[PDB]
Amino acid sequence: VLSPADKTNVKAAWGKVGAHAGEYGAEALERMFLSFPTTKTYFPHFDLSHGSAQVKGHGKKVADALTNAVAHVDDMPNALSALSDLHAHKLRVDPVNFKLLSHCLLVTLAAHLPAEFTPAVHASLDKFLASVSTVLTSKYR
Amino acid sequence: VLSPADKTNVKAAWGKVGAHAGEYGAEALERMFLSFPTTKTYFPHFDLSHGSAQVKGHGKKVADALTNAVAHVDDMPNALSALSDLHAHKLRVDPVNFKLLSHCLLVTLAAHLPAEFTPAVHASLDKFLASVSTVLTSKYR
Amino acid sequence: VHLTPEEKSAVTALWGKVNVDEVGGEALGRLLVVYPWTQRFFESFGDLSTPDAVMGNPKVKAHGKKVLGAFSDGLAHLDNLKGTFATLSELHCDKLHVDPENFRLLGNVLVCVLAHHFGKEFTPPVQAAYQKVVAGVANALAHKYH
Amino acid sequence: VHLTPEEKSAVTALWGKVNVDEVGGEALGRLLVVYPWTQRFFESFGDLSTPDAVMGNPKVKAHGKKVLGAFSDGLAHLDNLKGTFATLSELHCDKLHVDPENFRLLGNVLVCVLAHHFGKEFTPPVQAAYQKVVAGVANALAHKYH
Ligand code: HEM
Ligand code: HEM
Repeated sequence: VLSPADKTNVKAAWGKVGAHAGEYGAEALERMFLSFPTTKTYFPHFDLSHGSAQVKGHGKKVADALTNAVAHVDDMPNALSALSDLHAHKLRVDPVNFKLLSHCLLVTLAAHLPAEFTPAVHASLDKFLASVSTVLTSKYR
Repeated sequence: VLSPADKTNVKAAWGKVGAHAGEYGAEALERMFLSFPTTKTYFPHFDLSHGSAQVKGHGKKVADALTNAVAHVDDMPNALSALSDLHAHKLRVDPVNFKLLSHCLLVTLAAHLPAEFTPAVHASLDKFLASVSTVLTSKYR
Repeated sequence: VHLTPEEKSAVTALWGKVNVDEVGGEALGRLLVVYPWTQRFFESFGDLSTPDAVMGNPKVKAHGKKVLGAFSDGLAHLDNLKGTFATLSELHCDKLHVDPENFRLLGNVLVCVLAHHFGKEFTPPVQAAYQKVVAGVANALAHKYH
Repeated sequence: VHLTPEEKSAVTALWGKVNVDEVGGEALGRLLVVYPWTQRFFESFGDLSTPDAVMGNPKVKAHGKKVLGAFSDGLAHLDNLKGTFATLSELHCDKLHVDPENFRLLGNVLVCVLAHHFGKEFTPPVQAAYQKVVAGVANALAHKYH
């Protein structure tokens, strides 16, 4: 369960992410597709070439969904409702795939936030992400 | 998410295990140690030879806890709070090990309740074992 | 995969008593029933909403056996699962876009079905061997993903 | 280990820039902070109660170095990891009883520590190769469990 310190850690980290969030989300997707191709199976339609605009844009929707969840840290399950149906009902995305994307968000954030990516925040960001993935996977059957 | 039909199947299935629950928890423990030897890392203080008093005895504790769960399915998290504090704070078992124990349980049930082990029953027990697992893995961090 | 000769042996003996038509349908059918998302890839199969439909769908039962046939082929090339399943991998990845995590599930429902069939004859030791095969297979269908 | 020479080359070039002293400490450190159930294995290490107790714990810092040493020594033998780590897998299994699943956490935590130190230089393709390396180290460390 996210804690107060957690909550606070995450607001300060994502806050620095600020405007570059769409960028960070697409970088995340790139790291994933490259480091774990199995994930590609869920995007047989995207153009996944380095620099793809289909990715950059999808990247942004993820970043935003994340900012939204940031903004409703206390009611995440109901804020993300819509996305949990999508991922778990229309798409049906195995939950391991979320661990993977999660991992790449962290690496991505770690590569862009030296001062910020401290052990305690790293621990907070991982909890948050597990939290989001848990919501987004909640209605699987 | 345990649906009333799941619940109904879990009740209906277990009650057939009945006085064999103990004998079956043991077999599952046996199958797990043998199929997935890395789960053994958690039982170094045990004798894990074919049919050993510890495995037998520990088999009854697992089975018995499951029975507690069926009977209290409608409210599992409160009913297990204890067990849950034991497998997460002090013992701390990697969630993944639960998937292996649950799978072996089904092999056991599947192997002893031939008529009861229907596709739907199969299904429900899987959501059931999964639910127990989640309850048991919730209070780590 | 590294399979003891006693294991290579435990496996075959049992396999030889396997009713291919019966077990192929139950595996494939329980997969769709127990892990519902899988249905997405088979939706050109027809009605698959309710258990009975899935377990009685002749397009399921038939594919079921095709699947077990390919399994049968891997039990004979255990020392070379990769070369056998190479085309099946490409297919599953390039055509059908199946996430390999679903292979484990099939592999495991498969173990569930055998245990259901053979009863006490499916001992813990026998199970460990099949657990190893079923994993080898999955890894093998996942090798040519890119 | 499916590591194209191009992949193999990036790995090495990056690793030459690595301050193994420091990286080992950080990695083992974050592992104990981020997945604090992994602290049970090291109770001889003194205070682990706060992020700083850990990151600064000398026994942590020393052991981290040992760990990275074993790591570098695998990068000098990508082609026989199972052998390189055979004594060490065994030990972690038989004497320490560590769930091999923790080797993957360490690995991913390693990768985040590389990303933290190197920056944009830790590109998706270099990460990608690094993921192949940590997975192999991990598989190789679980290989002798029985
Ligand atoms: C189906 C999920 C599980 C349930 C319901 C369950 C239940 C239990 C119970 C009832 C106990 C005895 C605690 C007491 O005194 O009341 C126990 C202990 C224990 N469990 Fe589990 N368990 C489960 C899964 C696991 C798994 C997956 C592992 C690791 C592979 C595990 C490892 C242990 C260990 C090492 C103990 C200590 C036993 C001893 O030291 O004597 N358990 N569990
Ligand atoms: C490792 C176990 C599996 C094996 C050995 C296997 C093997 C096969 C085989 C032999 C074919 C037919 C190739 C042909 O007809 O020429 C096939 C087709 C197919 N496979 Fe798998 N499969 C496995 C698991 C799965 C999984 C779990 C799914 C998805 C849940 C899946 C999805 C499909 C689909 C959608 C087809 C095409 C069927 C059609 O509409 O004609 N496979 N597979």
